Amino acid sequence: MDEKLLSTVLTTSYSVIFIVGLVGNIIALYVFLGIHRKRNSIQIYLLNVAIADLLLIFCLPFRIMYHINQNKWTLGVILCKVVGTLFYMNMYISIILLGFISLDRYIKINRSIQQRKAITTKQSIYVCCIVWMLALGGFLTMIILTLKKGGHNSTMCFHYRDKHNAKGEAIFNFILVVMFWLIFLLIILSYIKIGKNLLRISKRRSKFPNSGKYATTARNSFIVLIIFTICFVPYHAFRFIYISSQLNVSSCYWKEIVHKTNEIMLVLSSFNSCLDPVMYFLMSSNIRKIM
Amino acid sequence: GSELDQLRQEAEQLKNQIRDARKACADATLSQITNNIDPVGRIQMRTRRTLRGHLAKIYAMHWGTDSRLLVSASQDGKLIIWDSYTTNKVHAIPLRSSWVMTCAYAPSGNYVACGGLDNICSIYNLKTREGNVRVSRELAGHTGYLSCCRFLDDNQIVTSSGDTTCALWDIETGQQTTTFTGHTGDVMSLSLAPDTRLFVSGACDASAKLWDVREGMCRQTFTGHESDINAICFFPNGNAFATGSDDATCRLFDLRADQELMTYSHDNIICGITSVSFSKSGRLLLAGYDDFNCNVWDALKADRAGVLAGHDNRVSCLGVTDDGMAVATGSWDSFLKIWN
Amino acid sequence: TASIAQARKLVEQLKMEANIDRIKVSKAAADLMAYCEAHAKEDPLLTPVPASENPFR
Amino acid sequence: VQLVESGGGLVQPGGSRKLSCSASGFAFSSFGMHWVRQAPEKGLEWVAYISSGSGTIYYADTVKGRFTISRDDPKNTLFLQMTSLRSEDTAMYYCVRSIYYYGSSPFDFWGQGTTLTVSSSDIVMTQATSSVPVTPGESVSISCRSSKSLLHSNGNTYLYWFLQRPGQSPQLLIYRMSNLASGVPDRFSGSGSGTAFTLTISRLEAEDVGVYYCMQHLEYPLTFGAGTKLEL
Amino acid sequence: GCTLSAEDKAAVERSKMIDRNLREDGEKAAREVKLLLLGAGESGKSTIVKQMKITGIVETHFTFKDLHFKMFDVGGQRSERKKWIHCFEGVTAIIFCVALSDYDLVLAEDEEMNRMHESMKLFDSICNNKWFTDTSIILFLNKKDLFEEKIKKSPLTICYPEYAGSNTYEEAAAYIQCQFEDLNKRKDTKEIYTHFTCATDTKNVQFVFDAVTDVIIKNNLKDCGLF
Ligand SMILES: CCCCCCCC/C=C\CCCCCCCC(=O)OC[C@H](O)COP(=O)(O)OC[C@H](N)C(=O)O
Repeated sequence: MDEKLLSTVLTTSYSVIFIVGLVGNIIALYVFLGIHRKRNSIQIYLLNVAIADLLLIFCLPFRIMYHINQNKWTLGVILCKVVGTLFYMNMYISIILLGFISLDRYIKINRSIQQRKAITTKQSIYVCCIVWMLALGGFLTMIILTLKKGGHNSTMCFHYRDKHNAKGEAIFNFILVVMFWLIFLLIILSYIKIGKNLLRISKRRSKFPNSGKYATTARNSFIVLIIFTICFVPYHAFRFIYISSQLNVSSCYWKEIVHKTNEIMLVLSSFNSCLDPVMYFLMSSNIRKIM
Repeated sequence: GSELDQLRQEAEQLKNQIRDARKACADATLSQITNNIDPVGRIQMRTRRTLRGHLAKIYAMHWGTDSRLLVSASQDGKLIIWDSYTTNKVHAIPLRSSWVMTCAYAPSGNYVACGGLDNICSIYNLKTREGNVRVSRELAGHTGYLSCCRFLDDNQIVTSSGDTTCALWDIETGQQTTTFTGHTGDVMSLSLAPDTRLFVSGACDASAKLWDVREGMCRQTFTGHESDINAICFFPNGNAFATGSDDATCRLFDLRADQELMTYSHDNIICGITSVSFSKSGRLLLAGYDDFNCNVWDALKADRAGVLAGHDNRVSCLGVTDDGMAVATGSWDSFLKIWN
Repeated sequence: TASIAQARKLVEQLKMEANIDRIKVSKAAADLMAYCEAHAKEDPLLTPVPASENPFR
Repeated sequence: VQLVESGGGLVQPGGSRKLSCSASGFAFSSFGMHWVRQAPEKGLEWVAYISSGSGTIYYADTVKGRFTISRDDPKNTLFLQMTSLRSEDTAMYYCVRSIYYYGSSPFDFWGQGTTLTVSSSDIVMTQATSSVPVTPGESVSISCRSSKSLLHSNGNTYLYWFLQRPGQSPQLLIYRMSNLASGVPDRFSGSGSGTAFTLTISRLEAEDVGVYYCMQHLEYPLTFGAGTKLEL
Repeated sequence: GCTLSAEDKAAVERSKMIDRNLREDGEKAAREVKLLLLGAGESGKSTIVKQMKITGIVETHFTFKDLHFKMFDVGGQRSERKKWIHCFEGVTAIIFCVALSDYDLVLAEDEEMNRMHESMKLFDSICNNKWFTDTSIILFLNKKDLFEEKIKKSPLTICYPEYAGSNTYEEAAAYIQCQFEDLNKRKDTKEIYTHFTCATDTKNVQFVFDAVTDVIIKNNLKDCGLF
């Protein structure tokens, strides 16, 4: 059960990710509450995404401290069990909010052909409130359930857990994986449809030198879709074999390699969650001009 | 021409004599004499009611005579009557022209005057046997945008327009019984005396004029501003008034002295005053600026004593109740706030 | 032969405003201060009345 | 402005009827509607109330679950459907309009009345006298009493005074115990406090003969007072 | 509310009904296009209105392909423009009309300043206003037939002494168009739409519809955050 020369890369990655994500989330936090006054639905969703990612950033230093000293915990199992739960809940809330953002964006561009839209930008607050309440309820339920069994030692923390003979924790994780295979399809369909419609709009006319409709249909939507598809899919793609690994045991070599690969997927997902805030400045022309 | 030269020199001599007469009666200043009094402390006001429902910029408002009801006008095409105590809407009048710029409430509570940028002044009757509000009279005859209108009684009204001319109307007949002319620039605001015998007006040529309802000719002229005049209001006593302009400066003028008394300005304010109003006792002078907030000044010491922050856009209208129990402010964000 | 009437009207208006009696500034200041002192007791905004009488409580 | 109601006639105890009234001369869609009953040789009696937009519907405990009220703004019509009619439903039915906002005066127009004959907690409002013979040229005072105080926290006192001339529909005189109506002489006055109310009339002529009623509007159901008669 | 009496709840219901009516009426006023009209008085705005026709403020309402346009003409005002221009801050577009035959003509009051210079100064003043920093401007060039008729009798060098070209129709039209488009100082927030008026109404109506549709789609893309 040796894990050496592998903690170093994790410490070097998370150390950079923590500081860069903190800078990005501090610089882009007051933007939605500062200059902007009449917030739209998209602005509210982005503000909620930033708020959700800010809490996810705070979980990183605890894991950094764990790895750096020497691969050991010294604060008890309750803190570890709650930090992991906040990390996972924040990641899933961010994914759900991104899916809702894509769904909302699908409507405005594909409906602006006739006229503008209405005061309907109020349902966003209701959706955010209900999703936050559901996330808090799930968090509380998980914390209540995990502490009932007990029988834990204060040395095992962010490490591969033996098995799932006491079924009930691995069956809840099988639901959050089927949810990502439905939001992703909606996101890809929405972005492909938006790109194709805007590209067709850019065509059929050649009198005016219309180039703005050309940059947004290719260099803004497709890049976001590609980033999402290349850096969120592998984590949930590899989560299918992992569940079967925690329900059927084998040689320790396979367990070690699957744990290492799963850990790499978490690093990739954290990198994407960090890179998400910064794309707003470059994409938005008015924000870039102001900044 | 000899006649032109003699007329010009006579006018110059008359102006010089008027200036010398005005300077002769200047012995002391208001600040020096008032400096011995005890200054008032900081004034704290908190919002009580928030009036919402408009969908465009609010351009005018006027308090009722019972200190409970008010009327508001905005570019969305609606004229709304508000009950301040319970924040309920009594009436909503759809206008034919959406470019409204002024409104007025009758002293008896039966009629409402509307107008602006249409050369037409409309009168709406509120007490109808049919149970609905309908227009009773349309007054026409102006050749510029309508800026202000004020009621005298159920059958008289005085209006000022952008054609450098003010008119006194007759609702029953519909003809201008008296016209007041003499301004060079556009007329922006007017104020009626408490006894409804005289009124003052401010024009875009940095001047104010005191008129006469019964006689029909100008009496006195007041200068001193360096830009357009946007607001005016009488003192509660009725022997003085105040003017607000676009150069971040308010001024106080006296009718009996025909001179300047006090000037209210600050080095940190460079915007333009949009509304001017007084208090019941004549001690507090409220000035609504376009810097998104209103200011309160001590009328005897020219010292600021409070800022009514809370508006996210230009503050265009402001009113104080007859009994001095609250102050209502409107803005371009389609929100009204009551302070006390 | 048209601006002469305008000039005559202007000079007549200027002459009309040059025959008005004026008083000292000190007397006006004293009158304003006396009115303010007399009516300060009836100003609900200068003196905060107790919350038992405010209709906007 | 005028309200015309119809649907009268004599029917057997077992049967269902409809009373229909039409309004002409005012905005029918901005006035709440009330149905008022008057038994022969008796006083008035509230029946049902419908608001503008059919938002709130109120019934009387006597006819609760048996009377239906409907409003048609397209056609400016009011319908009252009655399913079971006992022997005590023989009376005159009226239609009353009332608009509620700050400064309004409800119960303005009382319609004309229709006749319906059939073959075979709450606040108590009391009238002091029942018949006061008087002569023209002298003041007349009428007293009314209430079981519960009609004064509210805001200062209003919901009291209404009515008058029914012989062969004429009732009309409003004073609303809220202090406000004089429109179209009535200034001579009529009303005052009082708490549970006691007084109505005074001065300089009577021969045409002011009828019955005066005092009504409360503090809370539903609305209860009418007794009848005080005057003689020439 | 429990403290409210029977005469206070009806007032609340009436206020709620008024609010519902206002909300219903406010969503229909946002589904219409609003267009301001400007010009040089006798530059030909009247005939432009005539081609697409269905005191101080003139309103023209007309529909085309299930889309409603309301156009505000302010020609007959004769007042100070700066005291009421901010009322038109939320207009969709501003139409500016220029006559191509005014280069030789001069102002009636004074012959020192050309009509072309006055029109260019007016366009520069309107385009660089502080309230119209993000409002589209549609520039119409009319009276082109008479300009073509009279172009041979007088070179364009009278109006522009520094012009050096073939003195033909295409070169003069391109030169005038370029000089009008060069007056823009932002070049990133607003664009200038130029069209040569014809005798057919359908061409002008189609051009206006395409321009307003492009403006609307660009604005909504900007608000969406992708653009
Ligand atoms: C309504 C839907 C929107 C809101 C969603 C809320 C519900 C779920 C959101 C958050 C749920 C909170 C956590 C329970 C559900 C998901 C989490 C889960 O599977 O095991 C995580 C469990 O703690 C174990 O964590 P540990 O640190 O020991 O090691 C992990 C190691 N990397 C692994 O991979 O093995």
